[PDB]
Amino acid sequence: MMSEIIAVANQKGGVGKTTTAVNLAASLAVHEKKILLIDFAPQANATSSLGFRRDKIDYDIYHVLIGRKQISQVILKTQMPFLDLVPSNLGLAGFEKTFYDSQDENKRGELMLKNALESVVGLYDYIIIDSPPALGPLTINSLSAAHSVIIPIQCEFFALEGTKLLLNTIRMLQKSTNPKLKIRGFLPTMHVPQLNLTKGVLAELFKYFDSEFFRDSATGEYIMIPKSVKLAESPSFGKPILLYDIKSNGSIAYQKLAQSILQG
Amino acid sequence: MMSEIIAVANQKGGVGKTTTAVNLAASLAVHEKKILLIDFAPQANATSSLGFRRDKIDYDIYHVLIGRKQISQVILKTQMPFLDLVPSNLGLAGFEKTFYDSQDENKRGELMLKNALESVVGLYDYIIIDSPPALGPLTINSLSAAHSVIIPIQCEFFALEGTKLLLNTIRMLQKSTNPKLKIRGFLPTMHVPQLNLTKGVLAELFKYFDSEFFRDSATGEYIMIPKSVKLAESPSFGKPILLYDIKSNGSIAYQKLAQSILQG
Amino acid sequence: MMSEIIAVANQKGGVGKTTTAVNLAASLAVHEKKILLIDFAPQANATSSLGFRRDKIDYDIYHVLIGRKQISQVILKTQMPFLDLVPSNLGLAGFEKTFYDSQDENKRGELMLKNALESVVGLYDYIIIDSPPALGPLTINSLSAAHSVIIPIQCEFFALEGTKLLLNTIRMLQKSTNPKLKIRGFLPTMHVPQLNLTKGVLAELFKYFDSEFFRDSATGEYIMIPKSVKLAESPSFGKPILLYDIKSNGSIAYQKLAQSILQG
Amino acid sequence: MMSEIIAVANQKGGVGKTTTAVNLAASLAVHEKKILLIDFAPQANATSSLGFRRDKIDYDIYHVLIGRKQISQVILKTQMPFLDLVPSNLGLAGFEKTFYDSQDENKRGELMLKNALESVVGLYDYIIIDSPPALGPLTINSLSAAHSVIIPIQCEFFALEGTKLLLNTIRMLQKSTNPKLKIRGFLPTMHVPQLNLTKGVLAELFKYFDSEFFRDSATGEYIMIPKSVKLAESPSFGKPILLYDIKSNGSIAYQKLAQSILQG
DNA sequence: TCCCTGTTTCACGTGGAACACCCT
DNA sequence: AGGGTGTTCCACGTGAAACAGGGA
Ligand SMILES: Nc1ncnc2c1ncn2[C@@H]1O[C@H](COP(=O)(O)OP(=O)(O)OP(=O)(O)O)[C@@H](O)[C@H]1O
Ligand SMILES: Nc1ncnc2c1ncn2[C@@H]1O[C@H](COP(=O)(O)OP(=O)(O)OP(=O)(O)O)[C@@H](O)[C@H]1O
Ligand SMILES: Nc1ncnc2c1ncn2[C@@H]1O[C@H](COP(=O)(O)OP(=O)(O)OP(=O)(O)O)[C@@H](O)[C@H]1O
Ligand SMILES: Nc1ncnc2c1ncn2[C@@H]1O[C@H](COP(=O)(O)OP(=O)(O)OP(=O)(O)O)[C@@H](O)[C@H]1O
Ligand SMILES: [Mg+2]
Ligand SMILES: [Mg+2]
Ligand SMILES: [Mg+2]
Ligand SMILES: [Mg+2]
Repeated sequence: MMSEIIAVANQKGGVGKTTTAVNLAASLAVHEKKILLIDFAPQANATSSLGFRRDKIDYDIYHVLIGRKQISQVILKTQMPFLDLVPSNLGLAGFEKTFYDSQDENKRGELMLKNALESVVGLYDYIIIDSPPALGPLTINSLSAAHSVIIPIQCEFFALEGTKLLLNTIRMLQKSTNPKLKIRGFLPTMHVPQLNLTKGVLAELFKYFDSEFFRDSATGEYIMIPKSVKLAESPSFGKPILLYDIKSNGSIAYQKLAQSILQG
Repeated sequence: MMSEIIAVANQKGGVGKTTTAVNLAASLAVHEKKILLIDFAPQANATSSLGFRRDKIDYDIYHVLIGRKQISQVILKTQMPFLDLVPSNLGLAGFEKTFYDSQDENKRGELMLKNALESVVGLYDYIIIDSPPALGPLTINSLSAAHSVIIPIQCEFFALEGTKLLLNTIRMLQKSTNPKLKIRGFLPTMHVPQLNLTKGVLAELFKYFDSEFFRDSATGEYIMIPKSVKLAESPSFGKPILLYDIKSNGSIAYQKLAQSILQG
Repeated sequence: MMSEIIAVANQKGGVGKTTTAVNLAASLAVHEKKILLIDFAPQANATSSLGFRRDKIDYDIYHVLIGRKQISQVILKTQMPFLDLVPSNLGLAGFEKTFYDSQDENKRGELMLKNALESVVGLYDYIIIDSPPALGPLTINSLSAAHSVIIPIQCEFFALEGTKLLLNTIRMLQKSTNPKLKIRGFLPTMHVPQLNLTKGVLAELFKYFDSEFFRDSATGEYIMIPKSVKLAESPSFGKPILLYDIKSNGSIAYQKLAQSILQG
Repeated sequence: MMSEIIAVANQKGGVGKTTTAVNLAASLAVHEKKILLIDFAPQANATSSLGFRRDKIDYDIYHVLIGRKQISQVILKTQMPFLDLVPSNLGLAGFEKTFYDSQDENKRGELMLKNALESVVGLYDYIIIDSPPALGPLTINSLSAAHSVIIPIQCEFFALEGTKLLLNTIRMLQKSTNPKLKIRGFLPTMHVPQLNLTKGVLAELFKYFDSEFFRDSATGEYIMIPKSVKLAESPSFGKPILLYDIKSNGSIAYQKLAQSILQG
């Protein structure tokens, strides 16, 4: 049995990668698939959105990579039966020392997350990883551990040069440490369809990348997460948008996204 | 003559650090004060916002920190006569390794920017530093070099946790590397007043922090940068907002911010 | 022992004359003051609102106006010991002929209600008159027999022309038939404050009339009867709203109205 | 051509008779049929809804019945080309004496409006007559003039007793003065489908009257005018709803009403 | 059987942003 | 095209009313 490993990644800050990672893991779990969410960010917002406050987590993801803990020891069960979580902390910031000290000897350490994952790749249908807003060692680990990658795009000017940067980082990993990697899709998020900027940013991206954007395969239309404040309120209750408000615009787009993952 | 050096910092991604750093440095410079803007981010969104392209620039700030260049060589003149820019590149992400090699040697290297800025500080009234989304080495450098620090707040749930721990980084360095360091002010960003998440997030923030919020000395009112899509448009035109739409509310709010900073 | 006779009048249909007349008379009678309620409408909705079937009572007010009955025989004891009712039939539309044969004859016909009320005026603290939607004879009698007049205002467009029109009827009789007659107050009815029609109608009304709007003497605030569907439900059960839902906002507002009338 | 003459009638005040009569006459005129709106009420709200002022109306509907003018003199043209209006004044209140002065001799005068309509029944497809809130001479005249009768029903407790009375008045006239009179339909107005009262009132009415309610001939569903404050704002601009807001719910139901009339 | 308190559900005002004139 | 205007569209807060347990 094999888990599909998905990275949610962008180096631009505040683009919905944590909201995607939490609400994609949720929307997949309600289809009765076995889901593991890795909060791979030092800010650890994905953990906080599931209602586990940072201070009361005993041992975390940082302890796994060093070899201090097994990954199954740190796995927590969430509110949903088919959702499980590997949390994060401020302690994850110290991974960057551990990475670069390992680089100057064996040049591995991009793979520290893959080898951590190895034990649990057969208990899950899906393992979703939430990355920080940078192209450093945390993100690089996640891209190296992943079968595929979901890219949230806030359609605003810096996405343009930013996306081509992220894909270029993706190309050089395919050709080195992770050939098995694929672009799972591009996910327009915080989407406000009528803005001129949103139109104009989409048009430049569709120009190069259109085949790569998520289709609802049923109706052919694009899957885009609308700007909805209930998506934003939802982590204050420690719940994904499913449990919080299931009929809202955002939850709908997150369910539709789950189906397009499941069709292939 | 000593520059006041103001780092614009928040570790949460996408809260308007770059938009604020670009616009304040512009709004300060129309008063005929000499301003240097430092793009301290590998994403290099500040350099993009002033109409440069990072593929086409010769030497960046990474070449200054490694000592290869003196900082007055990499300085570019912008479209404004009082605004100069130390640009940045993806190559600034290479500073990551170098920090933990300088931590390994001197137990310093947080002061690299501080020692780089020493040649140009009698040359400008204000130096504005745009920090990346982390508590990692670059932001610590931006903070350890600075007299004061602006904290842009997008008024949403992750800010409650996130501001708190940024302050503790500030209190750490206020006891350690940079005891002179001041909090310049709290700057509400992307502000939509009528929203119950925005109200409640600002409510929780006001009981702890109210004295640290930027105010308009004429009216006594809070200075808050409104959500205006024009603020997002101007970097596509390679411009600060005052050269784009000077009458727009975002331009008005950044110039109010500028005036309250110039007062001391 | 002299009754204050309050005509509840507006020529506009459906503005809450009957609801106001029925509910004020109940709210005055729980203060243990004796109230006579006069259904001066052929539609006879007031009689229906107290739970008396139109076809099941012997003689009505029409029979007093034509002299066939002394009014004290036509009086009925309601479910409240302090509320009595002069009921009405469809027969009261038969006053219409009889009026235009009275000024023909004696130049009276204005005063028949005034003279019918002569036997019972020393017998009640308050007498409440519920008038039909016209400036014709029945409203005229109702207005000419009254010490004071309540004007219910549905705050909507026709009220502007409608209220101004009624006042000229009022000041005509103040100049002629009944000079002692005073406006008791304006009573906003079916009130929904948030509506811009309601704000605009009330505003145009306030510049001419504000002094004559009913106020709560304790808080200084206006007395307005809200839209509450409990008020509309109450006559189906044959009750005033204090016998239906005494806790509802519409009940509170009529009791405030009652309190304001009792005090002066 | 013989005009179909339609009375909008009910003796309950403020149930939407004028709003029905103006907006039905309007919704018929956009179908390129020739429409004459007789404002037959003393309060004259139909006229005021079309942006005509009482102070500037020269000779009115009162003058036609007294023989002071022929009807084609007093007819005015509205904003719409296919909508003509016969206006009213405060002077129409003096019709009531003329009726019972003709009753004292020859027992006619119920037919005074019909006889006045003789010259214009061939110049119009539709003549919409708006009656006052009573069963006296003005309503009777127009009920005797009309081919059919539309009953607006505000679904609230007094509709029950009021309707039985208005149907019974129709039976008296079907027997005597106007045998050709049909009930054109029942039109629920100010409709709020959620309320317990509204349900409860309709259920007692459907019990006796169901086939008499207006159906959409297309869908089969009932046609009811919804409570919309745009319907209320609309006369303040001197416009029927279809010029004011043609999109709004109120205008839609009034259009569907016009369609059902147009199929006979 | 009388009560209480959450959730749904629906009309209506609010303000941002696009856009179509319209100025001249 | 530059600078008004107002008009149209869309999210989101607001509060009334029904309803569903949950109260023993
Ligand atoms: N469609 C949406 N509508 C409204 N708010 C959203 C939406 N998606 C995400 N958010 C909110 O926007 C903010 C940024 O989203 P999020 O934090 O998931 O982005 P991020 O890329 O994870 O940020 P970081 O760069 O710190 O990792 C959060 O406050 C979140 O609550
Ligand atoms: N009213 C506003 N104020 C600030 N930024 C805005 C506003 N409206 C839109 N934006 C846009 O919001 C986006 C995020 O802002 P910005 O990139 O300045 O945040 P940041 O803190 O620099 O993010 P990063 O962590 O990626 O550096 C940008 O695309 C900017 O163009
Ligand atoms: N404050 C209120 N809120 C809700 N419904 C009300 C209110 N006041 C009255 N009603 C209802 O509104 C309708 C009109 O009220 P009412 O019959 O008292 O007006 P009116 O002035 O007596 O009209 P008319 O005498 O011309 O028929 C009735 O159905 C009544 O049940
Ligand atoms: N949804 C609606 N449908 C009909 N009328 C409405 C609606 N909303 C508000 N109104 C208003 O209802 C009020 C009474 O309606 P209207 O005046 O047409 O009834 P009416 O029977 O003509 O009254 P009158 O008894 O004075 O003749 C008016 O102020 C009208 O503007
Ligand atoms: Mg995140
Ligand atoms: Mg930035
Ligand atoms: Mg009445
Ligand atoms: Mg009317």
